[PDB]
Amino acid sequence: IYPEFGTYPGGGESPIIPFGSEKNAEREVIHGRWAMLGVTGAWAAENGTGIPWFTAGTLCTPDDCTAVADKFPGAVAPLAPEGSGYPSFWNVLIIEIVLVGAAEAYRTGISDSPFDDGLTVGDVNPGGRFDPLGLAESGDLEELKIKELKHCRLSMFAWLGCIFQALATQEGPIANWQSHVADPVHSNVLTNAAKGFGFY
Amino acid sequence: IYPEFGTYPGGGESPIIPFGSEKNAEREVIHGRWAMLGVTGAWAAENGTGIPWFTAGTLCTPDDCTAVADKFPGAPLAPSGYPSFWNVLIIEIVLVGAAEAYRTGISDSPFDDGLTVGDVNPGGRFDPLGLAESGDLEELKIKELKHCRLSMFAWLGCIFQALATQEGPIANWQSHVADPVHSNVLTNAAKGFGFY
Amino acid sequence: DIYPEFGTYPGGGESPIIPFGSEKNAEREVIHGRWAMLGVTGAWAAENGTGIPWFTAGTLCTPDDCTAVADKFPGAVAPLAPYPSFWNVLIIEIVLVGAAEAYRTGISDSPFDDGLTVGDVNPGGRFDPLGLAESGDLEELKIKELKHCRLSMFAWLGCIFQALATQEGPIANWQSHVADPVHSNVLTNAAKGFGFY
Ligand SMILES: CC1=C[C@H](O)CC(C)(C)[C@H]1/C=C/C(C)=C/C=C/C(C)=C/C=C/C=C(C)/C=C/C=C(\C)CCC1=C(C)C[C@H](O)CC1(C)C
Repeated sequence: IYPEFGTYPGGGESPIIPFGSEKNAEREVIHGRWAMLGVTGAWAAENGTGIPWFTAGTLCTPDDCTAVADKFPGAVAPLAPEGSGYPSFWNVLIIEIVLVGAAEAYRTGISDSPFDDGLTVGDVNPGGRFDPLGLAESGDLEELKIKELKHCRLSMFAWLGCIFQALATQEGPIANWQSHVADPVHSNVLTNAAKGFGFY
Repeated sequence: IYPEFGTYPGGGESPIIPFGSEKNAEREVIHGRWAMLGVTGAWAAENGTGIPWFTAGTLCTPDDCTAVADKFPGAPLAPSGYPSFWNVLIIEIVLVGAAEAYRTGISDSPFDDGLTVGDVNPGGRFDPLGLAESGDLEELKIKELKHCRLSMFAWLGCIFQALATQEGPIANWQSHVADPVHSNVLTNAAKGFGFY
Repeated sequence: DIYPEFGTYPGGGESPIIPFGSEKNAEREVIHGRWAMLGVTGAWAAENGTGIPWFTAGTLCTPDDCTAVADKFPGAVAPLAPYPSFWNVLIIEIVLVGAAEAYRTGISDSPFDDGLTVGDVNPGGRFDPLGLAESGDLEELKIKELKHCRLSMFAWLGCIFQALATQEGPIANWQSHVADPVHSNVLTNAAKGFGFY
């Protein structure tokens, strides 16, 4: 259901853009799960540490990646020994791209499917293996599907936000949010347009 | 008649961007009217006041929109710092929200005048002179969409130019007329847009 | 395996991303890319011959005059200028290119009328002077040109993008990258902030 605006892929069509390829539905949902994780990560990283997500791109560089050690709120220990440099960027990126590429190739059937029970390639939400808690079978899986997709679109809008705010304010989404909640009259996009977004 | 590149929706129907729905034709002509009003409003704003159109909002302020009071040439817009930005905004939100709800039909009908909800240029009521019936309607809609498209392209130019020159549309007009060959787009790029 | 790269060619198979139903854009991709390949190729050739970036090569010429190119070419036995004037080369450029466009798209009559249909992107009847069209099979050679066409369009997009980020020039960016690839790339230039941040 979409009383707010638009509709879901199963029924109806967007007047703003024709449906086109089907696989856009699959593409949209995965994009949204990713933006959910990205926005939440931006939110929580800048909540605990304070640094914006976009600046946090340089959180690890081939010369400087041991900086990340113990950069987590309340973390029991640092990620790696402090000042060792053993948490090199080369290592952490290699491990990352290995685990991601394996997950994505198993997702899309590039390589194989290690699990032998269904798990059809090309589905948003199989739920054989990727539902350990049984909340889909518990009920309202379809309601949860609409809920999922709406959270997807909201989070992609939020991520497009966080990108835009970075491009204009250069301050970070939570810092912008705190500034807006403190004095909403004089902390908005248009007063930043009046200052000229820095570039003007 | 539309003897120009492309084709009006419902005619020959040969678009660059695929014709997804009629509703895009509706959005084009409605964007076109608002861009018509935007272009002529900017033109009159800065030939009268002398400021860039985009800074007009900057000249108004939430605390003092009396900064824009009586900016109109040849005319007391308001007597005290009475005109507030929220004041004009709440009058505004009511009027434009009514008019839009009335146009699309989310609210009830204003009147039982034979009007068709959701259709452009229905005419009759919205034509006090009756030009729609006095002239043949078809070529008149062609002119409607043609001027709509021209003003939209003008508005796209004005926004991108406010981004480029940072001086406003008359300033581009004046820079271009006083020196056509130099002080143009490619000289502005040559000397830099202020960033390079 | 002809075109195992991502996607499919316009003649056969629907795209993987953007659906389409018009053959006009299928024509247009290959001409846009051909124009790109000439642009990108000239990017190296010019930037290597003169040692300046292509985007400042545009403004090297002024409306008042265009003499900067005189003896700017590498190995020129005689400079092209002896009227090194922009408008003198402009009218001849716009007339020659305009005529070419009219002749290739059908605005004006073809000067040869050798059967080259303007609608056809491959009027080999007068084109491919070497005659490689008939020396080898045409289909594979269509694919090869197309692949390069897409390659060079993406390279032009990336070229212009790097132009806007670093303003140092595509091949100067290349030299900086190969000099120290670890600490010279898009992400370290974004760490500097592309100059604007
Ligand atoms: C966690 C975190 C912390 C670190 O510190 C830094 C870090 C970078 C690592 C970071 C990690 C980041 C990650 C993983 C991000 C993932 C992002 C993703 C996948 C975003 C998706 C973005 C999606 C967009 C734009 C879509 C736009 C589409 C739009 C508007 C149109 C929608 C639309 C449709 C089709 C039909 C309607 O009817 C009408 C309209 C036209 C409106």
